[PDB]
Amino acid sequence: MANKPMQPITSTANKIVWSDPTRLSTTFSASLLRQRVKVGIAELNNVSGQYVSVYKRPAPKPEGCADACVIMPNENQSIRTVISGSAENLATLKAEWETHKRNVDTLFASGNAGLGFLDPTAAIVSSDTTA
Amino acid sequence: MANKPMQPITSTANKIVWSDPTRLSTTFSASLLRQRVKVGIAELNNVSGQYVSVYKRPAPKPEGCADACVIMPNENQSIRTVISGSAENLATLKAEWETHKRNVDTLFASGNAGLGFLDPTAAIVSSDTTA
Repeated sequence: MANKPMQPITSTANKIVWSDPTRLSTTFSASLLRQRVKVGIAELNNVSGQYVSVYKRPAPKPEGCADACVIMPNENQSIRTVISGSAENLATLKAEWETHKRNVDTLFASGNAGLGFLDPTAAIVSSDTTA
Repeated sequence: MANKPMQPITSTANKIVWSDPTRLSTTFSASLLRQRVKVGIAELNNVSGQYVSVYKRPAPKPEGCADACVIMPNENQSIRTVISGSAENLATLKAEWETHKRNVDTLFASGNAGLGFLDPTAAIVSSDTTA
């Protein structure tokens, strides 16, 4: 009852879907997506990575008749993240890791998604650049 | 020389692109993308959020002739993340925040993007569910 590890449900490749029985109830897979190598004449390997996960949580009560009176609520969420780029990606990733977490952390603390809008004081900061 | 804050270049709406002069020199445009309501008969507000980023860092020094001579390299990265879902999203996000960080943190520590492939020991864990 501490960690919430997920397990696959029939799959064997670079695109395997994972899910839990009663942990998160989520289900999805994550694979790499190499493409869009714009601006890259000089020899430079191309790296990328895509990960998507869905979260579903329907009402507890059972089903019934949906005609006169029926109330069967359900939750539906989806998260998609993709990152691609030349070899330099391995470097931008480390910086983007703490940057994508801070930029989104400050946007939720200053802005409000409940209205699909943000404030003019969107002061976002990045991890770093060098020492 | 501590924080790397970003600023807009020219915009005024829910979709504005920010960047820095020398800090990161990368363009980032955030915008709310509401869609795909899916199973959601019961009254439940719809929330979402999409964020796009574009990293660019070309080799130093000026340009020259690109025919019988050698050209300078250039780095190019891109990060796209989007999340949508009913009101439950507000709660799911909190959990997905630490989950998307650990799931991706363990995938990079166990797997290798350099080969666009991962290992069979992809033991990913989620934040939590309840107490």
